[PDB]
Amino acid sequence: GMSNKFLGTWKLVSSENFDDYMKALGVGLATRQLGNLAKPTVIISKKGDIITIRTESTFKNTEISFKLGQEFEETTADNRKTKSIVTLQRGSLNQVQRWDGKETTIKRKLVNGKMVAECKMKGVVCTRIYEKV
Ligand SMILES: CCCCCCCCCCCCCCCC(=O)O
Repeated sequence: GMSNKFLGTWKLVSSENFDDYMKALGVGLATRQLGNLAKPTVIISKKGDIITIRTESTFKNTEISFKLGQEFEETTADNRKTKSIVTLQRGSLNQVQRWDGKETTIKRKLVNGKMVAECKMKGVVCTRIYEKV
């Protein structure tokens, strides 16, 4: 299953192209302004086979709980209502969100002890790097 090295608290230290990613999602200017200023913490936990990813920031908190390979209903930070799934590929924790005929992917992988989240939509690629705290 998911490597236990994902478990714990992560803090955003680098974000590239998040504004264009949010634009591709349909997020408006004022929300993007706050989104680009946010430096969230991400807490990854498990209980049995249920994995939880909680995102905390002054602007917005989100939490998803899921079993690998089982579709679930998600309410994203920008209030999209998506059908989502998380699965593993070579140790990468890969999330897909589908709504209104659209799709975005968030792939979270460990690289030299950091957590790297690659966010993709409509040819837009955003990379967010987290330090373990
Ligand atoms: C709490 C994150 C930033 C808040 C800005 C809300 C605008 C919509 C953002 C949706 C995409 C969030 C993807 C996060 C990827 C990650 O965990 O690094």
